[PDB]
Amino acid sequence: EIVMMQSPGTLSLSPGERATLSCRASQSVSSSYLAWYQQKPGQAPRLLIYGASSRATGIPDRFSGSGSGTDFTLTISRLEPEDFAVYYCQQYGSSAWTFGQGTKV
Amino acid sequence: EIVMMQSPGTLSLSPGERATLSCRASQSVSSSYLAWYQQKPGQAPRLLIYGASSRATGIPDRFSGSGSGTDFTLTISRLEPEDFAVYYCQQYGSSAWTFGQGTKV
Amino acid sequence: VQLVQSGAEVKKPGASVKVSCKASGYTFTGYYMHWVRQAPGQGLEWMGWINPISSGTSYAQTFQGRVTMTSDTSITTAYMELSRLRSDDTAVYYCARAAPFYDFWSGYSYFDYWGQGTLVTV
Amino acid sequence: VQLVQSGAEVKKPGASVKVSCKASGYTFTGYYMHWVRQAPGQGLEWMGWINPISSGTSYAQTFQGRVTMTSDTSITTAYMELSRLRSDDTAVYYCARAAPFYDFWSGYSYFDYWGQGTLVTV
Amino acid sequence: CVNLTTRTQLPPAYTNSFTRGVYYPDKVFRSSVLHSTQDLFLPFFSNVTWFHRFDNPVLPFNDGVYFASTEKSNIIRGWIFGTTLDSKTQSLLIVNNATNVVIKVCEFQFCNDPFLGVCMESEFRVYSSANNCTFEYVSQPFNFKNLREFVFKNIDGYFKIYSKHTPINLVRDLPQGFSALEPLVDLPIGINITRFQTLLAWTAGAAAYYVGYLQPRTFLLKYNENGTITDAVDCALDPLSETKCTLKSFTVEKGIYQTSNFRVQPTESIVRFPNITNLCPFGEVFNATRF
Amino acid sequence: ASVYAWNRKRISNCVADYSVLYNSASFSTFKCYGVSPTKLNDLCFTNVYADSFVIRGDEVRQIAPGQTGKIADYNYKLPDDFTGCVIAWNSNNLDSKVGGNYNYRYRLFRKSNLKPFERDISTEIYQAGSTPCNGVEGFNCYFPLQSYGFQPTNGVGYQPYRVVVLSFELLHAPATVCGPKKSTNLVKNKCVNFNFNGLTGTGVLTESNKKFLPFQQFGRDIADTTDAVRDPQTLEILDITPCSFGGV
Amino acid sequence: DSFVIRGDEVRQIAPGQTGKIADYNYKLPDDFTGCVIAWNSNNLDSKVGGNYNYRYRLFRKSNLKPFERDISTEIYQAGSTPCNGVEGFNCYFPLQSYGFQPTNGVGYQPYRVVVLSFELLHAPATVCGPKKSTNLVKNKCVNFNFNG
Ligand SMILES: *[C@@H]1O[C@H](CO[C@@H]2O[C@@H](C)[C@@H](O)[C@@H](O)[C@@H]2O)[C@@H](O[C@@H]2O[C@H](CO)[C@@H](O[C@@H]3O[C@H](CO)[C@@H](O)[C@H](O)[C@@H]3O)[C@H](O)[C@H]2NC(C)=O)[C@H](O)[C@H]1NC(C)=O
Ligand SMILES: *[C@@H]1O[C@H](CO)[C@@H](O[C@@H]2O[C@H](CO)[C@@H](O)[C@H](O)[C@H]2NC(C)=O)[C@H](O)[C@H]1NC(C)=O
Ligand SMILES: *[C@@H]1O[C@H](CO)[C@@H](O[C@@H]2O[C@H](CO)[C@@H](O)[C@H](O)[C@H]2NC(C)=O)[C@H](O)[C@H]1NC(C)=O
Ligand SMILES: *[C@@H]1O[C@H](CO)[C@@H](O)[C@H](O)[C@H]1NC(C)=O
Ligand SMILES: *[C@@H]1O[C@H](CO)[C@@H](O)[C@H](O)[C@H]1NC(C)=O
Ligand SMILES: *[C@@H]1O[C@H](CO)[C@@H](O)[C@H](O)[C@H]1NC(C)=O
Ligand SMILES: *[C@@H]1O[C@H](CO)[C@@H](O)[C@H](O)[C@H]1NC(C)=O
Ligand SMILES: *[C@@H]1O[C@H](CO)[C@@H](O)[C@H](O)[C@H]1NC(C)=O
Repeated sequence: EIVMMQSPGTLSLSPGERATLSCRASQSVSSSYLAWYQQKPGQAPRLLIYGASSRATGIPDRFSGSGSGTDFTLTISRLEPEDFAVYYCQQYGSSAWTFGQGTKV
Repeated sequence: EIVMMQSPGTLSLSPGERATLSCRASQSVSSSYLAWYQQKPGQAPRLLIYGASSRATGIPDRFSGSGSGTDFTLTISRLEPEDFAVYYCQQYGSSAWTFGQGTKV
Repeated sequence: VQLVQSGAEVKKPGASVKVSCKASGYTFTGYYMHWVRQAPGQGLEWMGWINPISSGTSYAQTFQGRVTMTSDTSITTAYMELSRLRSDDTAVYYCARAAPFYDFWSGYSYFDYWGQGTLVTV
Repeated sequence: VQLVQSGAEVKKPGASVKVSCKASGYTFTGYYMHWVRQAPGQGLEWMGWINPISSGTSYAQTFQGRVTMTSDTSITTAYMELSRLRSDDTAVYYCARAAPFYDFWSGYSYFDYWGQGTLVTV
Repeated sequence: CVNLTTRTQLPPAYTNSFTRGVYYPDKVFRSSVLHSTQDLFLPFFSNVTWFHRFDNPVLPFNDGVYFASTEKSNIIRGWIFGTTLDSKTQSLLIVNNATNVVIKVCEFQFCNDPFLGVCMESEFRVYSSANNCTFEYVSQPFNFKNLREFVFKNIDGYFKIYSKHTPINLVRDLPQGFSALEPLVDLPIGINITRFQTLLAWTAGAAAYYVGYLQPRTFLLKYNENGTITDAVDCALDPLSETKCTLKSFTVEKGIYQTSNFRVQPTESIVRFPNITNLCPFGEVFNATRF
Repeated sequence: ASVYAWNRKRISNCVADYSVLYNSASFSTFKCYGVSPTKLNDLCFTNVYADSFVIRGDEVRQIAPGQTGKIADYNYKLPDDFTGCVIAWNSNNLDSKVGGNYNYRYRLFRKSNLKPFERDISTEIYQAGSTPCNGVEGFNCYFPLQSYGFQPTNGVGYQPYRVVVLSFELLHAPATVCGPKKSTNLVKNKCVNFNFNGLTGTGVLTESNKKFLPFQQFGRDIADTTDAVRDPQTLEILDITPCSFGGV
Repeated sequence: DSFVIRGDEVRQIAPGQTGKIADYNYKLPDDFTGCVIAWNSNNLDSKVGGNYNYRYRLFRKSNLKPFERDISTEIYQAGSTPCNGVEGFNCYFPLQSYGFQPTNGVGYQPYRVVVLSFELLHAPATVCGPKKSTNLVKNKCVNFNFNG
């Protein structure tokens, strides 16, 4: 199957700065099937980005996504204390949904 | 006028069991004009069954009714502590609404 | 849908009592308002009804000539006026909603919403 | 849209566990229910889905033959039954809402609502 | 159910329909007139399948069927109409028993060899399970001696039964001549009918039956003074019949008449489009992030 | 019934009082096609098909001739020459449940459109692409039926509406369903306006010498116009002649 | 012509329509010339408990001919039994109120409707649009407009 690899494994930064996380895939991925999720510690994951670049309903404009092929990125324009959570990339292909390993912020 | 007679006058049973109450009429009654009401102690009566067999909105599926002619019944599939109340049968005919004497559960 | 009635009243024999029933959550004029009496330890007795749209009434023969039922659409409230009280009239009085007689399904044969009872002691 | 799951369960190896997910705020049969497993310190793993309209299912190859997914439209609730438990299955189990495969836009590729996780210890 | 196996296996026989199969197409009285009607009729001089023994498999039912029986001792019992005949679909059962005719449109689980037995009637082995009844009707009953003709149509929610009873005197054939079948009953039953089977009433009796098929045809019907149909012209049988229909008469004078139009019909469908494979960017319009 | 598996109650051999249904207040939609609603009690039909189902409020407009969508093209298609009335009413107080009533279903997918009055109750997986599905739900392989999640808090367009359609069949056959009209005495040898089992006209009724067959209800002349009728109460054959006329 | 109706009934204010407002309250002729202007008036006509001043006729023995007002309150006889003025079984009160509430859905909010019927018969015209007149020119080919 496809291997989903995120980078960096751990991110370290200060509130107020910009962050960029990347998601790589073994095989080419249609932009329509890529999504990003935020999981705060002790809480269930919640959807942030779907369709590679579209924001989910209720999500602040600080979150944006981009990418194509095998290379996708998630960018946070400015971080608040609530943003220091684990971010996951997810993809659909074949008849299965594959998640990445997760990145800690 | 029509005499409305319920039976038994008092019912005694345990939680978790099934109950059947009956309502008899002096004269034949159309199924469309028969209804059942539940009155809990200290509370106003509330509608349970109308049109002989139709459940009122918001009523659990544990309550069911049946009957025709002069013989109607109300069945509770399983009783909960809230179900130990007074049940009434009501009928419309002529230009009047007649209630039964009530059965205690 | 809600039907909020006035508080309990205590009256002497021969007096008259008025019980208000305020309706909310539905078109008040679209339904008939009925009154039901429940003497302590006894069953329910139908007293009559009022059609708010035309202020038309009908009363049970037991109470015919003794009770007047009225309504005020402006404040969405129905009223009961029971005259010539006797000791046998101590009871809890409920207001109830029934569909009109025009209803294709027999919605007038049963009461789908009830207010909290008003205790009247005589 | 709310998804409310049952409380935590503790099971012995070889047993089976059932985790409910009650849905509200949307048409239950109009969406697929997916299950996602998260072992402590690990990422998310997809287990399968249930289509409430037809009780159709699909399972990940990792769990094929071990897990059964069911639903009850009457109470708007999905169920997970995981059999043949081993110590490696201790994890937080999430239920997730996704669009059906007939959505013109790829709404089936992502999960838009998640319930609170149920902790299962083996 | 009982499976009868002591039966000789011979191929189906065939015969000539002659001028049989004409029925009153409507419920309106007309007399001393020639009426042109477009309806489902048995074509003149058509090839009719002929069955005898205990010969009764399931046959196709297309636009409608023509059924005829030659009997001397009341062997015929009825018909089954349906799509699958095994309780999965709705079916129509028509049975003429010893005391009356019963029509039921219940869901029946039929036998794979249904029949009745008989002299007094005893065995009834037509079906097992029977529930989800939707329609019932009961009515008056119905060399060889008795010829019975029936027309069965399934149009616009009605199953139309037409029938005629006549004497016969042949040993091994269908009579030549003309008669019209009066309507017997119009059943308001919306059934998908594609197959049917004949019920017959161990030993074999003396009986034969014929099955033909209806086609869309125009017929010129001759009504006499009493409004009885006494003749007919099948307007596509031959060039003379077409001429008779065109002139609205059963008598044609000497001359030349223009009666129809010849046209060669196409046998193939030739479809040519540009050999392009790229798909139109409709998706890009519908799934754009900003409208 | 669900719209995909709608119920049909054939109505025959009875008196149909349509004033009760039309003058009722309980109905929101009452649209008639092919007949007017206020002339229904003066008509006779051979057969009435009472069709009944539950649909979504926005789909109430689809129960009409010449409509397109999901209920028309896939659940309850009406013919363009439909004669009948589409009576419909809001049933939120009967069909809604808090968590959603998922008993009412509709067909969402199908290979082709439903011909008029064609019921389809299958659950065969719909193939959206070029790849065979082989009975397995997945990509481009859908489940054809879907439920309406009827909730009391839904908007009006999403509340359940119960629909009863009444198809009036008019073919040249005996009429069995007639309105609540009173019959009058038969008058012969005079110019009258007559109505014989829905057949109306003006003429002079005389005793006929025509030999009608037991199944024939009326007759026609060489001109293919009505010239004789069988009385619906006594099986007498009457001749109809036009009332006297001529040039002046 | 001016009145208040329910939003779902706005479609009935047209030629060739059926229902309760068309067949019993405001019937328009099929050869109607005019404009049916309507607007949502929830901010003017709604009250919390319901504004019960706006009424409509629900019952009537026959349909209203075009532009026929009917302001009676005679009890409607639904059955075969005479009512004799008494409300009861098969005897209804013909008028009903709209319970206009600010929390109602759009189809149940009040709409104020103004209909404008333009009469065209061979008679002097008295209502004209805001057109400017020009000087009269004689003995030349011109395009003219004389009072419509
Ligand atoms: C926005 O939509 C376009 C086009 O949408 C396509 O056509 C519509 C009518 C619907 O049928 C859509 O479901 C359909 O996707 C999307 O572009 C197309 O996406 C598909 C899905 O991945 C691509 O198909 C794949 O192509 C690769 C080859 O690169 C194959 O290996 C795969 O097996 C599969 O066939 C298709 O090529 C692609 N076309 C183009 C021109 O890009 C687009 O992805 C979508 N975007 C978003 C954000 O929704
Ligand atoms: C009569 O013959 C038919 C076959 O022509 C029998 O039908 C089969 O019955 C067996 C049960 O023993 C099934 O396993 C087969 O699937 C059936 N085949 C078909 C095509 O239906 C039938 O059972 C026989 N009847 C009796 C009474 O023996
Ligand atoms: C012929 O068919 C009719 C119709 O089914 C049979 O009549 C029924 O017979 C059963 C059997 O006793 C009775 O229970 C029903 O009440 C009868 N119905 C009617 C309407 O008569 C009849 O018995 C059949 N005759 C034979 C000889 O089988
Ligand atoms: C009827 O068709 C069969 C099949 O081709 C043929 O063998 C038979 O001769 C035909 N009968 C007549 C009378 O043409
Ligand atoms: C009758 O038909 C229904 C299909 O709507 C089916 O559910 C039922 O099982 C049938 N009855 C019997 C006795 O099989
Ligand atoms: C009747 O059933 C057959 C299946 O054997 C089907 O192909 C056909 O379309 C059906 N016809 C109608 C009118 O439903
Ligand atoms: C018409 O019927 C009469 C008997 O009613 C009969 O004498 C006469 O021959 C018939 N006419 C024809 C053409 O058959
Ligand atoms: C009513 O009609 C039937 C039709 O068959 C007829 O037999 C019967 O005599 C009629 N009765 C009266 C009173 O007209």
